[PDB]
Amino acid sequence: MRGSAHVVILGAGTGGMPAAYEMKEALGSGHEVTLISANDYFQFVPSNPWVGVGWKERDDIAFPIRHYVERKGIHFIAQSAEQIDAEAQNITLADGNTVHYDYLMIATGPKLAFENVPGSDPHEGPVQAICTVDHAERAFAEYQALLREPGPIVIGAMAGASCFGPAYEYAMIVASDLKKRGMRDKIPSFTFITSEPYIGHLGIQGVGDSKGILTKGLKEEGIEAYTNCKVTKVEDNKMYVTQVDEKGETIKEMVLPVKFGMMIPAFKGVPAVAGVEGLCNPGGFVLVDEHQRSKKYANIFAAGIAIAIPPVETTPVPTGAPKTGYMIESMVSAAVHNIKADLEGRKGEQTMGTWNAVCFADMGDRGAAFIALPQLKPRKVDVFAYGRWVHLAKVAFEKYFIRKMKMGVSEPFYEKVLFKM
Amino acid sequence: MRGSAHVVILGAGTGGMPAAYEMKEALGSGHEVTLISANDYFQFVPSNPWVGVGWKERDDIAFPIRHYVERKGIHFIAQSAEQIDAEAQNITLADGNTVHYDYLMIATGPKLAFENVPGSDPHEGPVQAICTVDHAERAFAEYQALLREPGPIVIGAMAGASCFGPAYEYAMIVASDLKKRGMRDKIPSFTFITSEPYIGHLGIQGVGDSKGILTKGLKEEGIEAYTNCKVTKVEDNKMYVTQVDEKGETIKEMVLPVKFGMMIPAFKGVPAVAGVEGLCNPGGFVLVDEHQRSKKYANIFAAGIAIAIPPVETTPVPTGAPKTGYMIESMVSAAVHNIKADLEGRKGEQTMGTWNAVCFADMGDRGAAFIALPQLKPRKVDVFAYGRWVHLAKVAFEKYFIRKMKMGVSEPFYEKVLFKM
Ligand SMILES: Cc1cc2nc3c(=O)[nH]c(=O)nc-3n(C[C@H](O)[C@H](O)[C@H](O)COP(=O)(O)OP(=O)(O)OC[C@H]3O[C@@H](n4cnc5c(N)ncnc54)[C@H](O)[C@@H]3O)c2cc1C
Ligand SMILES: Cc1cc2nc3c(=O)[nH]c(=O)nc-3n(C[C@H](O)[C@H](O)[C@H](O)COP(=O)(O)OP(=O)(O)OC[C@H]3O[C@@H](n4cnc5c(N)ncnc54)[C@H](O)[C@@H]3O)c2cc1C
Ligand SMILES: CCCCCCCCCCCCO[C@@H]1O[C@H](CO)[C@@H](O[C@H]2O[C@H](CO)[C@@H](O)[C@H](O)[C@H]2O)[C@H](O)[C@H]1O
Ligand SMILES: CCCCCCCCCCCCO[C@@H]1O[C@H](CO)[C@@H](O[C@H]2O[C@H](CO)[C@@H](O)[C@H](O)[C@H]2O)[C@H](O)[C@H]1O
Ligand SMILES: [S]
Ligand SMILES: [S]
Ligand SMILES: [S]
Ligand SMILES: [S]
Ligand SMILES: [S]
Ligand SMILES: [S]
Ligand SMILES: [S]
Ligand SMILES: [S]
Ligand SMILES: [S]
Ligand SMILES: [S]
Repeated sequence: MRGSAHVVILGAGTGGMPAAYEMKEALGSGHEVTLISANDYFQFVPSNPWVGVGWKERDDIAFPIRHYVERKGIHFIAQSAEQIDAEAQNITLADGNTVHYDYLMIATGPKLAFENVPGSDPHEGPVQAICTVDHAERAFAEYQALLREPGPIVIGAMAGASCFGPAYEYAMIVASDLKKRGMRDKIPSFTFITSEPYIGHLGIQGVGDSKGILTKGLKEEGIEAYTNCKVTKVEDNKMYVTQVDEKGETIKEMVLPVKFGMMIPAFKGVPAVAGVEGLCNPGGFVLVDEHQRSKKYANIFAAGIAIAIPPVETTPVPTGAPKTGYMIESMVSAAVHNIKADLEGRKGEQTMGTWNAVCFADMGDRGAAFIALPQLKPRKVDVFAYGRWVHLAKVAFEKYFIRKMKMGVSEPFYEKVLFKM
Repeated sequence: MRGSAHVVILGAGTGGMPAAYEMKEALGSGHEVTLISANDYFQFVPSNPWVGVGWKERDDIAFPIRHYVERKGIHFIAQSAEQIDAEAQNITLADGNTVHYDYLMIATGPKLAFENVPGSDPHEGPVQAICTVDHAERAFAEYQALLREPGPIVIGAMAGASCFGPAYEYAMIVASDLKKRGMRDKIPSFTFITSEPYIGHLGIQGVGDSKGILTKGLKEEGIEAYTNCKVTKVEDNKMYVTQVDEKGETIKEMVLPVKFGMMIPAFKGVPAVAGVEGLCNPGGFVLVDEHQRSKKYANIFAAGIAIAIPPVETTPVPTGAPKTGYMIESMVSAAVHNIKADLEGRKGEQTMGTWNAVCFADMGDRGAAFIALPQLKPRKVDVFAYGRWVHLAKVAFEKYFIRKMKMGVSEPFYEKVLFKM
């Protein structure tokens, strides 16, 4: 209000949850912090591929938000925003209620654009998805139906996708789970389809020897792999794939039967955010400046997958670069600090810093991880690692992050890196 | 050098010339400022369409650089950079000589991408260009050859172009010049082809009533107009045009004979800059941050058409947004201030400010001008004006800008706006 600003945070995910705590901590008792989110529970997204092969249960990676944020003085509304009026600064919720804000922080993550590919929606076909825990449980269910009645497998990533790690990870743990059940030899074919220009491109033009190691890993497991692919439609339990060459010209078309399938979809901005005029690029991602502030509305900030990051490369089949957890945190921190300063007559000069991608994938007893920065080669850090220690690190970090979402966050969030001192 | 940094400015155009003066002024006698440019003369680019119909002479809009910058202590090298080594911080010139720098400011403007359209190069066909004074003189020459032997005219802008004003302006003054010579009725057809989704889109989704007024202006002059066009090739004195619809689907193909033609080309980054690894987007435009600093090299800055600005809209046929003079100046000012601060232990926090487009077109006794900001609608200023006063303003500003390039620049460059006090 007129002297004690009301700060609304939209989306209680990887960026939104900590943003609510950090926001509340920074603003203190004199300001209202409201967290709005479509679900009443928080999920740890990087654990979803394991849920999708049944190595993890929902109960292990998700929990109810309300008590933990409210014990902190944050108001929680478990409702989806349907409309945003930036002029009037009102948010219309699904139930019709409206919420007013003085500052909006948008952390709504991705809309899964199943509509780019007719038939590709998990509910209308064999092609599943593992990005949300609801979808991963459903993926597991179809996985069990493959066990009872074996048929061809197709795993991969769609045109326009930006999140390739999980596709490779899921392909590997499925192959692995098939072996551990002695069922692997029952599979007619096992294909990996990706829009990447080559295996291990990962949306980032490769990191370390990702090409060689992912290539060998796929061959090792008897998975046939195709790149520069776009799926045009899913129909009659068949995936229609077009493969192009360096200059976008078609070099073949394939029709693949699928009994069990998982393709990572392209991400768009959610409709409520994409619907705000002049706020977003054509993909529905919020245009912001270095400080996380909307270019159009000075009291709207944004962070996480929700924001637009300009492409630095152009591939035969459209692909995007990933937005990963450490960079999301830096964006969150910057947005909070800069809002706090708006409330105190300063201009917040904090930025998210250097673009970077960090990803960790657990395969069982060991994992793979990479770090790349900045976005364009030649990089200052370009490492791809595999080992048992990646597994331990993933396990520890999940445990840590979830504990922090329950206990609360101050916080220069990543001093997990005090394992030096 | 080790304590008195050497600042090189690449490109002596609308942004580069003032950047050299402002740089020298800000750094004083203790630092070396070198200006490198492919031509030994400065040209006033906005005057080129008039040169292309013969209303202006080269001698009126261009002048030799050397004396004016050297009398200011700036070193001038009238040589084109062929290669840039960002690691070693050396620039290789056309003649083989190399120049070392501690800070590089890149202001090289556009490469005219005639190669996007086979046959479209001015030297290999009837399709001319008016972006450089050399090309506009050549355009005028072909214009006189049309006078002696009348045939079809085709004026417009290519796919990927970002500079539409001048196409409309040139079409109008040609029509006008035809009338004043009583030759207008000798023309079989007069076609206007543009990649814009509609007339008066101007790369900026329209400004004021540009649609209605440009539409009417073209009809008024008997010019037939097509939008959503891309020229695929120029061959045998014929332009091959494909017109698409809202979803990129072809709704017709045309083969147009041309006796006289002028299409604005798509712009790319020049090869020396585009060739620096990791410096540029796929178009060869320098990736910079709000402060004009290269994202990859902390001692490389950039300004003007040379820098990359992310798209905010997506059209059926690829088009770009314009980079116009006031915004270029703001970029220049920011880059200079921020370099000066790098030389003094500070961090320069200056930015170019709000995106904006300002364009003035003289038609003879009157002109048209527009101002739009910021880039995305709804805007804070969205005006399209026509009148005799636009003409006077254009004339005055040309006179002013050229005088300033000769006398020198301090300078919060635009206080021409003191016509209020
Ligand atoms: C399968 C998978 C694996 C990943 N693995 C890694 C990894 O290993 N390491 C890493 O660093 N990152 C990884 N990522 C990438 C990234 O870190 C995650 O996607 C992360 O969850 C993104 O955080 P976010 O806050 O932007 O979006 P999210 O975590 O998706 O949060 C968005 C929230 O907004 C809510 N929401 C959506 N629409 C509305 C609405 N209209 N109104 C109200 N609320 C709404 C959603 O319910 C959700 O809670 C992974 C991504 C996925 C999909
Ligand atoms: C026809 C036309 C009309 C325009 N009308 C308007 C208008 O009315 N108002 C407005 O505000 N703007 C207008 N513009 C847009 C814009 O202001 C101009 O294009 C402006 O000149 C851009 O300035 P710049 O410094 O980035 O590039 P330029 O002015 O093109 O300068 C680039 C310089 O770099 C040099 N160079 C190129 N390569 C090398 C190399 N390898 N080594 C060394 N030097 C090199 C070139 O010789 C040139 O001198 C117009 C543009 C054009 C083409
Ligand atoms: C995190 C995002 C990346 C994508 C997600 C995960 C993709 C799946 C990875 C599959 C890799 C499988 O292939 C595996 O690779 C490494 C080679 O580097 C081999 O391992 C080799 O290097 C490792 C160390 O890095 C040594 O400990 C080992 O002694 C050596 O054999 C394994 O013997 C091989 O089995
Ligand atoms: C600067 C970038 C924009 C593109 C470059 C230039 C494009 C060419 C412009 C062609 C316009 C010709 O059409 C011209 O438009 C205006 C209408 O607004 C009319 O003019 C009308 O409005 C003006 C004021 O704005 C009045 O002074 C006038 O009394 C009235 O008739 C002219 O009678 C008409 O002849
Ligand atoms: S999903
Ligand atoms: S990802
Ligand atoms: S990833
Ligand atoms: S973007
Ligand atoms: S690299
Ligand atoms: S040109
Ligand atoms: S332009
Ligand atoms: S323009
Ligand atoms: S860009
Ligand atoms: S607007």
